[PDB]
Amino acid sequence: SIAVIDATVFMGMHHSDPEVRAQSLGFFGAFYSRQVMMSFGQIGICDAIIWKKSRHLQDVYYPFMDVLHTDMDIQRQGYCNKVLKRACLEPDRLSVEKRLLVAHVVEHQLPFYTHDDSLRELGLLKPFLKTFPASSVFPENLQRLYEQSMEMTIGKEDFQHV
Amino acid sequence: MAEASIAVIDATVFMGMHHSDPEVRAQSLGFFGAFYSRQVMMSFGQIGICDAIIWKKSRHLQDVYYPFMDVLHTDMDIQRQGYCNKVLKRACLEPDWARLSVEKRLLVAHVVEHQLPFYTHDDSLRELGLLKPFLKTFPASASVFPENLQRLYEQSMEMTIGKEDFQHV
Repeated sequence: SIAVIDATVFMGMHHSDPEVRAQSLGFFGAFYSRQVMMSFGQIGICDAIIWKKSRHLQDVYYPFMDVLHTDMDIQRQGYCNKVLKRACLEPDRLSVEKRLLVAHVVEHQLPFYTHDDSLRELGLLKPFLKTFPASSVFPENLQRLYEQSMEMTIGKEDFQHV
Repeated sequence: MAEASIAVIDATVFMGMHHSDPEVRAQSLGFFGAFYSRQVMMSFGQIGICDAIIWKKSRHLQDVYYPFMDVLHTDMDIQRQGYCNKVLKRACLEPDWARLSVEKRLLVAHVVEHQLPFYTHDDSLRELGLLKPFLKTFPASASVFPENLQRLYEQSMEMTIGKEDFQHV
């Protein structure tokens, strides 16, 4: 079953917390040769965070994000009807994107990776939450791009206000 | 400045700026020319659809395209947000949108719930009776950007978008 990630995993590669960054980088080192799913919404959240940064920071960061999405088999899709119906029957607290994301993970019983504390606490998600696998983690040129992009820093405040 | 009737666009309007059809392209450019200094709303999902389309293009085409998109999103006040709980509930209850994707259902629910002016090239949306009271005529068709962004746009025009690019995504 294909692994699901959200924007906190993707942007976590640039987190100011070294442990969060190590976890995100460990996931991508282990899954770069494999398949991963991100929703359209999770992709937009990433951009909405980045487009508020300086022109210089966007310029050094996006080449890394772009080559990663191109060279890695990241499956970018929307939610299906069954998932929408499940989200509306949920009782809650959580934004709409998060409810759809939870619905998608549960409906398809997919392994799920996330740094989002508001999702890691959810009993409904704990049978699908996976432990993050455990430096130089990409093919070399992507690694060069990542290094240049590390000027860009991501923190918990980025996700609160997007 | 915040507007009560903020204009809502979708990916077909944004990507329409690079449509292979010159007519569609002139209309989309006409839109961004008219709204460059105003508020416009795009959902996280519509933003993701634009990227999903582009990341299937060649490395070279992405590289000449994205500088235009990123500078536009930076310098224009495009309001990037998710949907609210009332919009989700409406998208589930609407029993006659089973033919549309989840994202389309949410987007139409957003427009209808908040009664917003909606711009789209998506024929599957323009026939929805509930949507017709909110569909807007595109401003007069189009150089519409400041000089630097204009140059980025012309470099980006090596990248062409097709009607079919919105089918696969």
